[PDB]
Amino acid sequence: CTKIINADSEDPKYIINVKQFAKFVVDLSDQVAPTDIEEGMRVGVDRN
Amino acid sequence: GRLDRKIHIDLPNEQARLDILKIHAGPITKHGEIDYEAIVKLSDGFNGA
Amino acid sequence: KLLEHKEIDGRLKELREQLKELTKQYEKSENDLKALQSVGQIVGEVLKQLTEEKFIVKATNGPRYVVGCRRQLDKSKLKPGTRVALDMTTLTIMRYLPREVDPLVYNMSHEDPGNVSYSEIGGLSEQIRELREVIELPLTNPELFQRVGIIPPKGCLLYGPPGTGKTLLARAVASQLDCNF
Amino acid sequence: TRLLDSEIKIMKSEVLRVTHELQAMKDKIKENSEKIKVNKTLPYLVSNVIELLDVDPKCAVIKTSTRQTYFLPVIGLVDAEKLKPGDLVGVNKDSYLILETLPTEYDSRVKAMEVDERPTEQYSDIGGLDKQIQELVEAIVLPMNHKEKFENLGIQPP
Ligand SMILES: Nc1ncnc2c1ncn2[C@@H]1O[C@H](COP(=O)(O)OP(=O)(O)OP(=O)(O)O)[C@@H](O)[C@H]1O
Ligand SMILES: [Mg+2]
Repeated sequence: CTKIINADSEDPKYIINVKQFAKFVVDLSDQVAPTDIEEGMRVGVDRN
Repeated sequence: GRLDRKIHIDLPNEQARLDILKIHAGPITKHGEIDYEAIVKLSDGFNGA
Repeated sequence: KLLEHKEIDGRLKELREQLKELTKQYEKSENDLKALQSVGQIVGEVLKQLTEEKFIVKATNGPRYVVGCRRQLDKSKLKPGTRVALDMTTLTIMRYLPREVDPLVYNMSHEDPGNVSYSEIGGLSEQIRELREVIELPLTNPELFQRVGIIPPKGCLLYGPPGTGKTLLARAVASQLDCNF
Repeated sequence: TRLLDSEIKIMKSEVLRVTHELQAMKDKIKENSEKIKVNKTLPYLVSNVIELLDVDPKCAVIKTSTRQTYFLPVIGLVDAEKLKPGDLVGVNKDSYLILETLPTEYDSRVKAMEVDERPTEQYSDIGGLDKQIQELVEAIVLPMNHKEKFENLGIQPP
């Protein structure tokens, strides 16, 4: 579980922050719509 | 040996007040006659601000 | 008359104009592919050398290692305390670097778009002289105090009621003096 | 001498060869672009730039978000003219090279305090505060829409 911090337009390219590891740039999965991805709320994240 | 000099910057005097007024009231587009003496007398304990 | 090649010559000229951009693109692709065949190196600090080929170095973090060095590198510059770069898979000395400068100190070094001079500040023509007696004259003509037999002071502080012109005086001094600040 | 067809044939052959070379170069460029786009694996590592150090025979010194200091003999895919000490950059996870530059980030608490839904209250529903309203509006709203009335006189707003 991680926390998104912000986003950018025309491509998801979401910035993900975690408490102990580093922060990354990521995208969604296939089955999730980009509507309910509002910033500043906890999200699930793969291990790889 | 650490802070050798202590410098005091007190409130302005009448001459200092007149100097600051002449510095700051210059650029404004004034008109007519101006008398700084009354302004200096009235403003007591003021600052540059 | 002799324009039998003129059309073909113009076609060749247009093709050469296109080939100019095609060669710029080939060069750009070459730089892109060449750049992506390098790796970074860890940064650490040397402590001492055990023998001719063995040093002991400390990374920025904790762990300390006993490592070797490159053969062509000079060994006369590796005094204790210097900063070195090590390989990330074998941890061998590769290069020495100059001292670090913090980004905070770099930002602090130069930030002053103001250009306030001594004409915009008035009423305290004596304290300004008292302050300039400390930081200006000794830094340029230092043999006078040595002749008299004293040492000039180091620091000073300014105090008073709020809004009497302290930060303004500091800005004027910083903006009207040619020295590191 | 008289006119000869040799010039026309030579020019036509040169034009055809140059066009074919341009097509081949375009194909090679497409292949190289495909290879470059293959190396852009999406997961980056956000990091901070410490120094754009200059060396002689530009090299970067960076500080990754995982508390590791790295030295890069080459910058990467981003030009060194648009980098300052303290910039935020995305770095390849393994090769550790700069891949793109990111906008400056702000704290979530700071971002959450900006208004989104404007209130619907008007000036008409406040009674007995005319002087206060006039004194407040001439110091906040006025210096925004009527700045030309100020520098024409030489007076700074409150
Ligand atoms: N002698 C002076 N001449 C002209 N302006 C002055 C003078 N003293 C103060 N001021 C005015 O003071 C304003 C800001 O003052 P300044 O920032 O120096 O405050 P201060 O005395 O350091 O107080 P504090 O830091 O405690 O708030 C300037 O914009 C300037 O107009
Ligand atoms: Mg101040």
